[PDB]
Amino acid sequence: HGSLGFLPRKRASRQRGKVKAFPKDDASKPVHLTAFLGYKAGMTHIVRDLDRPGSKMHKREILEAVTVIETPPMVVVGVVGYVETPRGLRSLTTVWAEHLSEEVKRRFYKNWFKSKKKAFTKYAKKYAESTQSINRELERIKKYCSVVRVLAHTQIRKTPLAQKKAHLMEIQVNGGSVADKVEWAREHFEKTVDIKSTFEQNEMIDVIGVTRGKGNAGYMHRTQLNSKIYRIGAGDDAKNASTDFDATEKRITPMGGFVRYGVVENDFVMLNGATPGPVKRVLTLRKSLLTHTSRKALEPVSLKWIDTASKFGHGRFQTPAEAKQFLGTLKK
Amino acid sequence: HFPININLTENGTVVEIRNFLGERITRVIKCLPGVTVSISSAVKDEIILEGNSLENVSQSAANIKQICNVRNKDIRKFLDGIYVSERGNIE
Amino acid sequence: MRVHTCYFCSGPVYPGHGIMFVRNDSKVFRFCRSKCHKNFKMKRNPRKVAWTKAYRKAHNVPVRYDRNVIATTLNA
Amino acid sequence: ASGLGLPVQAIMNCADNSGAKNLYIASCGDIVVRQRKAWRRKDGVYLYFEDNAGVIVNPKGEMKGSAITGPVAKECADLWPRIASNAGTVV
Amino acid sequence: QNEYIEESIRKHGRRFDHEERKRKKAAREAHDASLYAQKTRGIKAKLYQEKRRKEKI
Amino acid sequence: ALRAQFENSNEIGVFSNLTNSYALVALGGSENFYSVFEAVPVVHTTIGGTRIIGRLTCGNRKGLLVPSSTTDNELQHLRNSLPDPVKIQRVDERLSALGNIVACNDYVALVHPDIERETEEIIADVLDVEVFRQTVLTGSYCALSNVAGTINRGSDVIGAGLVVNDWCAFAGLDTTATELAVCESIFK
RNA sequence: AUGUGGAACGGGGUAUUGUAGAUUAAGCCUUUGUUCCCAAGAUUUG
RNA sequence: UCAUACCGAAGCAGAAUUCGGUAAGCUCGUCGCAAUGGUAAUUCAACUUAGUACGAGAGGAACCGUUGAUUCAGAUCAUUGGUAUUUGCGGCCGCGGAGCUAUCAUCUGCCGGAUAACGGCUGAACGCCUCUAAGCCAGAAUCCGUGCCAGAAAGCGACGAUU
RNA sequence: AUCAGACGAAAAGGUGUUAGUUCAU
Repeated sequence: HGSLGFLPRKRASRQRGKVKAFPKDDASKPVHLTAFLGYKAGMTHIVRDLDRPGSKMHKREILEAVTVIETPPMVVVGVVGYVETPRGLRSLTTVWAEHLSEEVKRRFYKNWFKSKKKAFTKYAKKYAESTQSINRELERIKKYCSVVRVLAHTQIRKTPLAQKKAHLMEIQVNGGSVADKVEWAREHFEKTVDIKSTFEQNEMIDVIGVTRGKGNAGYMHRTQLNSKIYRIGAGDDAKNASTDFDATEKRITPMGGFVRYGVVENDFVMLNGATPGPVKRVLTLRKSLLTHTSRKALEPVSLKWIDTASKFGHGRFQTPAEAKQFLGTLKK
Repeated sequence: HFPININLTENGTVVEIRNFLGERITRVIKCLPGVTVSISSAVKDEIILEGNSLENVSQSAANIKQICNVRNKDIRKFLDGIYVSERGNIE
Repeated sequence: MRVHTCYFCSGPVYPGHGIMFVRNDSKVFRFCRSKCHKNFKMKRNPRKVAWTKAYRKAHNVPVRYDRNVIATTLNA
Repeated sequence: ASGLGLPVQAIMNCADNSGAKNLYIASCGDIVVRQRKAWRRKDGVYLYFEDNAGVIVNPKGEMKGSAITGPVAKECADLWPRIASNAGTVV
Repeated sequence: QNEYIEESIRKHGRRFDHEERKRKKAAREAHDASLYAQKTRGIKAKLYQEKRRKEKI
Repeated sequence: ALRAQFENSNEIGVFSNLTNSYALVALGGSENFYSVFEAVPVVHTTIGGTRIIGRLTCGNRKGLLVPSSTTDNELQHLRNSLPDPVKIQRVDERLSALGNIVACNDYVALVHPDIERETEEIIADVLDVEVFRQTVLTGSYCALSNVAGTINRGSDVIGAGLVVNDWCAFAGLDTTATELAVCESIFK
């Protein structure tokens, strides 16, 4: 409790991470996304040569105890227009999607089954019946706006979680003009967004999230800083855990699933440190507010070997396939 | 002992000073608007700044002199530095 | 990048996992699991435990780097 | 001394007569006979091992152990006369 | 210093504008002294007044 | 022995295993000192985290038998960087200071007294020399050149203080000038 | 609050200890397996 | 206000620094905005820089990168050691997976201006000069911003359904 | 006044003013 800033330490109400401060944008910057909702797939120590001129580990093999985040693609079904006012930053209007997925419709509700599935139905009528009204809303946004964000939601069904309400949160469309921001939002409407496009594996990411409660330590929304990305592995990619050095094919998921999380079947990212919250918890990955110019972010990442052993218990083999031939024929 | 290297950029708008008494960090000074700085070939290591605003020229000269200041060194012993030599009307 | 062999469990020793011990006689011992390290500490005979592969069974020049050599190594 | 690359208090094997498998500390020839981190020599070289393997040696050069495993570092042997007696071969 | 300072002065010398600035600063020193006499506070104010009175007398 | 830049430490010879054709160099340290160490295949590799070839590679122009305690992958990279005639052998011996315990010059391999005959032959085979087990820092105390001058500011480690090539030698920045001249006379 | 419906087990996987066995997720994963209940039960709400 | 951050003065050769101050840092919802507070880190180093400006030389420059040592906070149990109601297991022991915890582990941790001291440039009074009376400034671990932490239970906006 | 004023360190200093007086040129 030394840090007076956190005192009085009280648990964050919203489990989902909140992007309180988006990075500054400019017209020259292309329209793109900063914050990406994700889940704590797990964490695993992986070896990597440390390429840093002037460092004492310069071109030296060092094991990197790091963390892997489950990041399913990002479907966007809404846009918000924020207009700057003397009182503050006010939302001019919200334009959701003509067709909303079941998951995002579950978010608006507390339960899906008891209700008569009436979430945004009459809206879906006026959107389809009168597209010109939506055009006026977009026209109103373009003429009067400085900040434009999108109401993108997660696909829970792709994730191995009992969660069914799609986690939704505004993401600024940084770059370009407001009209250009709206044009990109309108064309990417009702479309998924992959985190691999958002982060180039070398860009600077400050992960924000809510930590794990303890029997007011825990459920604290805390913004981690200086956690560089090393690999955005795809779910369909069977070579994500097998880099150039370790060409032996393997999946980031340890055999028998991650510890207290499950298996990973979607896009995942790679970063060091520890993220606030245990496995299978909602996390937000956003671009850094400040352009961190330290050589830790500047240095290229050439990961040497991913580990996938049975972290639960004591795993002596990272993948079953090699252990089949390495160890003798089983009695079965 | 160590000669000072002067580089002109943006038609003399930006002046870079390097190797100032062995310094490995280059000092960059931006001149005020309406003032152009050039290196005169008549006198070696001579910089001539011409402009229409006398105050801007004087401020630019003071900034250049302040940038090339000896720190933690004897003024009497170490006399290296950049100072204004002469000033007057262009025409 | 070479996978070491466990001294007790006679299994592969991945980086990070396991325990590595150095003896006074310049001997390096690797354990694939904490149980193997505990067994080695307890002076358990590797041939006396059927879990180890040693009991079950009993019951360096460098070359010039080349593309063809790498291909031959990949084939092997 | 009779004539710190790794993190503080790292598990360093006492190569000296102490013979500890992993004693709290580190860089080779720094005492510390060996370490995971490279000991950047002033002559532009390095010195390290697979993990921390720092032998027991007092700051005054009177090494606690006189049975340094393998060859002790020549810089360590020169800095610590007992380390030279610990291992006749000075690395 | 001393012999070294004299040798440096004979060989290199010193900036003449600094001497002109020092003379200009000398005039500013008189203005600063008047300002300092009006800016001294606490015990320093009594010490400055005592020093000024002693210098005047 | 020509004085080479080695910063504070005078043991440039331990850092770099100078030789006519296998002048192994120093890596992971001062850039200026490492360049002087390179100045004859400059094998500047931190094999096993140790780039002190003159203290960990028993050999000469014909090749340096680096200790097997050093990483094989880095040694293989050093061998690839080194010329093909220079054989980077592995000295699997208790004395990990191959260069510093064995003065494996090209003409004669002054191996460590603690080093076994097979280890002595390995250093001799790498440097194409005759194995001779002698004290056990023969490489450090005696320059490995194909005059017992106390190199490195009077230090008893002459070879460690001043590197000796097969046809030349390289002293440290702070190495004794008289010893370096003596090493030059010994190395002709 | 009638279907990836969930909840349970039957488990598998799983590592543990340990000399293979049992627990086998309990905050390890997971189930083309099974049954149960339920297109709820009330309350609040202009 | 001991050190330190900042500079000024002093031979202060440089290192080593000292002193001077400045400086208290140490209806039901769904999704957002931020009035207001606390508070971005925090204490210091060495190598590189340069093994050199200075300096007879040696010892050692500003700035740069690196290695860091911390405190505190932020995390997590992957690495890490245990605790461990798998109290699970084999023979009361031998221990223990998961989970959690750690100066017991692995780790991550700020900002740009205003200016203070402080020294200015230019420029009156005092045809000039003159940190200054007009102006333009440089310059601080300070302050303010900033970032983070909350969120006006009696703040607000957008959007959905609506007995 | 960048502590006014308004309702003892206090004596004095002020490149602090306001009115200025007197005396020198």
